[PDB]
Amino acid sequence: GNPLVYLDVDANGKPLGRVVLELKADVVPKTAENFRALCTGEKGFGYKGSTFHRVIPSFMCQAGDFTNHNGTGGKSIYGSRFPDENFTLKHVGPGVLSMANAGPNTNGSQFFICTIKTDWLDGKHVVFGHVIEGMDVVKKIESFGSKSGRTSKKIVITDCGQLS
Repeated sequence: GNPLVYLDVDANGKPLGRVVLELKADVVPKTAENFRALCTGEKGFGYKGSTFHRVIPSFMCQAGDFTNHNGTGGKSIYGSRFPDENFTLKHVGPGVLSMANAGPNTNGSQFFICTIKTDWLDGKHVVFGHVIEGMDVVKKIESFGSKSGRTSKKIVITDCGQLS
């Protein structure tokens, strides 16, 4: 079946707990595969040690820039950027996992977890999974965001990987 992956998250160096994500490889295999491998780190790079650098309450929590840690960087397992696979899955509500981008066909490694329905992102961002467990952790992360996206605590993915 679809991969289950995890992110263990600290805030200011103390654990918040674990976010478990189902990756919809059946709908978006290339996008799911990229995220999966970045969680295990099997290509020699990935999310371990990186941050949630942009968090906006009542919107989303963004992470995945493991090269620049500021929203400008990241890379995929395929190369620096890869195409929008499809827009089949929609931003239906809290828990949606979707690719951040800088316009059409600029997926790299940055991703966001929604804390609300973000319907205006349908057809613009590739949705590729959702939160199975740990929405409480996501709400904690969300609570350390701001209007500008600037975080008030240092939010770090200390560990990540694949469960199944």
